[PDB]
Amino acid sequence: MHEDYCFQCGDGGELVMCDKKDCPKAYHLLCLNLTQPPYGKWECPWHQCDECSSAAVSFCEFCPHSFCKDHEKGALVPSALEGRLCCSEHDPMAP
Amino acid sequence: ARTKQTARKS
Ligand SMILES: [Zn+2]
Ligand SMILES: [Zn+2]
Ligand SMILES: [Zn+2]
Ligand SMILES: [Zn+2]
Repeated sequence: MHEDYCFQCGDGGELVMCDKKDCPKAYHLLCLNLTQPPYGKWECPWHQCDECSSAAVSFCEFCPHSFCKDHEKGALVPSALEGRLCCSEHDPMAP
Repeated sequence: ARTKQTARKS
């Protein structure tokens, strides 16, 4: 129930897995600027707004970008893949 | 946190 590729860079390898309920995301230590897996239960960066410390309420489905209500305006648009939201790093026609 | 080992691409 965790993905087989790093949500930040998209490649496989050694991945640390998110502990937040229902989150399947996993990441390279290097992509998290870490040397070892965090100690104990860990919450991945997807749940925090890109622009502040608030919890995210809207999410890019293609990378860890996500946004609180204060910062969500204009940040995400539907993509060709079932309408799943994507941030400005992706081509919505081929996310 | 737990880690796992998966295959690299390309
Ligand atoms: Zn990575
Ligand atoms: Zn997570
Ligand atoms: Zn915010
Ligand atoms: Zn994105």
